[PDB]
Amino acid sequence: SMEQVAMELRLTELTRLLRSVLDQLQDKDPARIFAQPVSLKEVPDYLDHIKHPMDFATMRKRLEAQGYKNLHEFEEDFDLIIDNCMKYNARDTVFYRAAVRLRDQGGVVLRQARREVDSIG
Repeated sequence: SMEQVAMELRLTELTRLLRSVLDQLQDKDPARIFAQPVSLKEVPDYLDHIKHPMDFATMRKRLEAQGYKNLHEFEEDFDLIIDNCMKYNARDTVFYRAAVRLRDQGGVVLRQARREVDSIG
């Protein structure tokens, strides 16, 4: 149907916007602490601590399959990246501190992304 096609075009356009948001968020992590999944070879107990792991590579895979239906879904995944790190790692670690900086800096980007997703429908 033409309606299905139109809905597909909206999903595609959202996907393009989310790809730029994701690039911008990832630049706020120049150390690449959140680039890849936590390794179960190197943190074998990780899943006893953290139930829903998340990282930028896993977000990127989801995005390229047009797997985010809306910005809320994408923000949930970004928040897991930050929130997992701040529970697993102590306050006085380079990891926790990197999460805090990513949160603070990413908040700016997400604030305007919310306006762009509303604005352009």
